[PDB]
Amino acid sequence: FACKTANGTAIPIGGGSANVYVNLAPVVNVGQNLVVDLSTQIFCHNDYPETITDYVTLQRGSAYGGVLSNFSGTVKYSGSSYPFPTTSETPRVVYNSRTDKPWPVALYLTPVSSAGGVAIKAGSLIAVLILRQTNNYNSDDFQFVWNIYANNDVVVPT
Ligand SMILES: Cc1nc(-c2cnccn2)sc1C(=O)c1cnc(N[C@H]2O[C@H](CO)[C@@H](O)[C@H](O)[C@@H]2O)s1
Ligand code: NI
Repeated sequence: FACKTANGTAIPIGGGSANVYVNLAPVVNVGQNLVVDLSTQIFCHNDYPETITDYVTLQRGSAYGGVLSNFSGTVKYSGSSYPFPTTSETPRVVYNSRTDKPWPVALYLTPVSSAGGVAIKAGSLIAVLILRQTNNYNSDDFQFVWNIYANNDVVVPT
């Protein structure tokens, strides 16, 4: 079991960390959503499904810099939403195949009314999300730590 970003950053078997750079809508209005759909950028696969079945949770998610201070919101993980920053490990997702399969985590962030100026600086860390992979076969428990960075800039217009 390993994972890769869209543009080819790779976290190997056993876990590790990676940076993932994402494009954001340039304007979000107070009352509207800024979506971060990592399921278009983070992909995983079972490396021997013949015998093994891999289980994947979002162990933990945390907000940094801009999103940490001008935004509230949730994280949708497999059809269901949860508070973000996270308060609890999410349910398991089953990684079936040797075929690359999206990590289906997306953030929905709304700006607080005091969000004025540039809410998120470009090139800043906005989120860290810890992918935790166990299985049905041995005692393996590995964290795949993704550091989410912003490409462009987002402003919230007064
Ligand atoms: C499980 C297994 N049986 C093999 C076999 C069976 N019969 C005759 C010859 N050989 S080879 C064989 C194997 O190749 C393995 C392939 N990956 C293995 N472990 C890694 O991948 C698993 C599946 O994604 C993860 O759940 C685990 O955490 C770790 O990352 S063991
Ligand atoms: Ni592989």
